[PDB]
Amino acid sequence: VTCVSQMPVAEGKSVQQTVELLTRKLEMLGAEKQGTFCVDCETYHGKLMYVMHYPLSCFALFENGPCLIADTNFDVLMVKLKGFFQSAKASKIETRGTRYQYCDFLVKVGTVTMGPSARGISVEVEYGDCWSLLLEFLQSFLGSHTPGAPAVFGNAVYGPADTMVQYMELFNKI
Amino acid sequence: SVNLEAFSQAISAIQALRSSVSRVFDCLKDGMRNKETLEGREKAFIAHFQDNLHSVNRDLNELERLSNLVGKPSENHPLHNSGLLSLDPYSQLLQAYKWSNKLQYHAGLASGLLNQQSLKRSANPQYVDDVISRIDRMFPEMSIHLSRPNGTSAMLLVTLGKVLKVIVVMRSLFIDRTIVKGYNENVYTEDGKLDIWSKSNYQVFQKVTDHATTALLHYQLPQMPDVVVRSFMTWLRSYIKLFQAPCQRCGKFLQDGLPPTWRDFRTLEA
Amino acid sequence: AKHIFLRSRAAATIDSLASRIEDPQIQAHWSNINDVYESSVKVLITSQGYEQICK
Amino acid sequence: QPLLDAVLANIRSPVFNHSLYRTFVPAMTAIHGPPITAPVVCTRKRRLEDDERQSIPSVLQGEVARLDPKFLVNLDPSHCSNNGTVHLICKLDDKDLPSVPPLELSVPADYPAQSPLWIDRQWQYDANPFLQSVHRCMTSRLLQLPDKHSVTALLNTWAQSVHQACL
Repeated sequence: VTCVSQMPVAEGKSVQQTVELLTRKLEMLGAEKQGTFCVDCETYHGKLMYVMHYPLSCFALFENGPCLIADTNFDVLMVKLKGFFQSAKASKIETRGTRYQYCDFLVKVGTVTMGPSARGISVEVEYGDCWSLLLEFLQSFLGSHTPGAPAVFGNAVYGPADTMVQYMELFNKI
Repeated sequence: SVNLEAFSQAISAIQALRSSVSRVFDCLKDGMRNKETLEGREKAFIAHFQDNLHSVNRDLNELERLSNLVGKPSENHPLHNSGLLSLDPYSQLLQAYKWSNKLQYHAGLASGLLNQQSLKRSANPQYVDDVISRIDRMFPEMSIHLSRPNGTSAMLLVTLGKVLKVIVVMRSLFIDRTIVKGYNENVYTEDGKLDIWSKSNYQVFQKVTDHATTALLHYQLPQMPDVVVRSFMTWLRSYIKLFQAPCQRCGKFLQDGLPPTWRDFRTLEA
Repeated sequence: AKHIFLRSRAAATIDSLASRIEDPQIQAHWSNINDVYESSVKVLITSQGYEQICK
Repeated sequence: QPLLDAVLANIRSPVFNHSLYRTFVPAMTAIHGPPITAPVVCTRKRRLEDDERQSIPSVLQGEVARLDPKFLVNLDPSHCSNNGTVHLICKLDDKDLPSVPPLELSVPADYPAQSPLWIDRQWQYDANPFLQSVHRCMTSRLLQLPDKHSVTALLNTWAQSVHQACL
């Protein structure tokens, strides 16, 4: 299902140039423009906000994925706690970018938010672990990358928004 | 309890060892028949020496295996045969056992080889379906169900390790008009209003559906629908892994599978 | 569209037999449950006077 | 592991290896008692006489005999009695214009033999420009054939070029 994302291991040049080279390699492999999305990020001292595919959000410091609410359904509750859990610190960096799909797959790269930020990538699959099959895709796409590190021996499971831990880890690495 | 094969192997091994040492000793009774060029008989000598080493190694390997036999031999079953001659007419029992086994093996081999028939042509009940479903449902890890909301025709589905269930709606005896889906993408419980068909997927399992349709037009035996559906479900079960991909690497395409001969390989290549 | 297309297909299949009789004929078999949009048709070669030619 | 007996038997390499009889055949006669060693009627006759004495090498005629009926093979004045063993004349009979026949004189079965040599090349091929260009195309096609075979390859390529001659 929702495969775990991967940190931008490849970092040897300009982030813009890196994204350009990644898109060029994707086009050389052969794909189509599957639209563009965004990956929000706002922490509260913990709960990292975000929204993606569609009208639903997540924010959780450390919990078993309590998400079944949309953007407004959670924003209203957040604003209601103006003194209980209102910990809106400095705005966390958030990436975005387009999305492509070779076949039964999807790819999505990130960009910097303030400029000294990362350019991580995200990929998923259509099966339910299939961690071996998805690897060869990136192996043929780029060099040594995609460690994966899924939650093995658990069936969290299916990785619902579990990538947020690695996201916050990369965000703290600044 | 399949140690009988290893024990027969050990029997053959010791027989071959005896035969080899006898032949080696017999060949040493005379030298080169007519060499006229050299003493190359040393080659055959070293070959026999290595054959002896092979025999010793096989004996050792078989000693390593065949750990031990279980206590209380014969498991108290032939105690009647072990009984006195009063009740034993007992050997007749073993004779009939051997005869039955031999006849069974013979009939099986004959039926198997008779697959290539010579019949140039073939010319001059809502109770078997439930029985067949009950028989097939005794199999493990493959749960089935049926509701049949359309009518006399049969409507059923099967489940696997994942949620990649398969919707198979066919006639009374033979399987036809099937479709495949994956991970609740069909939701054919009360889809819209009831167990809907919708004949669709998200453009990935179309290949699997085509393969299953082709298989349905391939395992269509003239009679014996039970064997037909058994072959069908065995064919279906071969996709429980979808990980390996011989005759290629596991990166050729979306997926790799087409085992109509009980063996999968990279698709789009046959 | 589905209706007229099924009609044309049936017409073509039934006319194929008339257009070629000495040639191996064609048997026709349609499904027993045809959806609104989906449907299926079973067609075999069915060589004349033989049953072991179903290849 | 049992190496002493091996090297010790290997020491007795020279001609005086006969005592093996007295050392082994008593034990062999003790364990084995076989009267059937070679009692059946048998005698060694390696060779008496082996030569053709009747015809050409069998392989060539056997292979060319199975060719198409489009060709026709016969013999010229016998100037290849023993070694050449073949002097053939072929006339392509098909839906195409015929031409001058080849010589077809082969060598031993190694077959580095460009059997036809076009004895009448010059005049019979300068007679007309069409067949001249035909011959030129043939010759250009021949050199690409690695280790061509007069039996099959040469005649096949010749027929192919003659049928392509119509462009």
